Amino acid sequence: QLQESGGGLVQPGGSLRLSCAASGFTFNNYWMYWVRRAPGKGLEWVSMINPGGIITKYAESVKGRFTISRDNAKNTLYLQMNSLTSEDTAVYYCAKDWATGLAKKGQGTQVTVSS
Amino acid sequence: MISLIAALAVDRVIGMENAMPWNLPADLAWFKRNTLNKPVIMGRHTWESIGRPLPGRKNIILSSQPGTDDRVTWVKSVDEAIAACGDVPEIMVIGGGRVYEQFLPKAQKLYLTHIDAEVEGDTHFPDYEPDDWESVFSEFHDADAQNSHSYCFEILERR
Repeated sequence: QLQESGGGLVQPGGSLRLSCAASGFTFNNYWMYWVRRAPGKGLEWVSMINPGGIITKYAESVKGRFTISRDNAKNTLYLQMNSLTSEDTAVYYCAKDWATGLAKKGQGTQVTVSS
Repeated sequence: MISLIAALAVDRVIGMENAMPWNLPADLAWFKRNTLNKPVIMGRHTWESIGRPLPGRKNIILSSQPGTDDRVTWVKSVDEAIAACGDVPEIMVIGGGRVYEQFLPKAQKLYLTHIDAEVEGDTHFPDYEPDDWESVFSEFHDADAQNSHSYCFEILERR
């Protein structure tokens, strides 16, 4: 079980933090990912973090602007998004086992960046 | 001898490490161990993705539109790239798709990392007809806390 929240309408230059509550697996044992689907487009990974939360990697389009983090005690994943631009408009999803046949993601949360 | 080194995802997709949703320090270590003290030849997209010379190696960039950067050697042709390496035992070709294509017919050895990740990439690694190559080394690793996906190293030598 993965359920994203925190999406909304934000003015360009604004900040937003998304959340994903995880259950039904051993959260602290898994790499976790944020991916997004922009209007008309395929899914595009954005961020990933290792089990202990000390290794992260970001897509070039969000480096310097987004921070992924996790709370293993709460089984929650976070995406801090700053300096949002129209091109960040998308449904964001948290995913386990991304890029494998075991890949699973939530129903997603809509982020609209609009002036 | 000329060798190619590449990371191939499911279906032999290749692309730029910074565009891939994997984190594989074990593969970075394998790449460093096999390329250190050797010249490395790459195309312009690979150079632009790395953004700086790979340290501990002679960097040679093969492109039709040469560069501003005095830390590396810019060449216009396969033969120029080879000459630029000078008197060395082993030349490492580290990609681009188009670059792997140009050097594979000249290559005697392939160092591959096979990654258990289905990803979008630039292209695929060129056909390496099974019967022209023999696998001389092979090692499988699971994903762990440091490496996001499982991977297998392999070295093949030309028959």
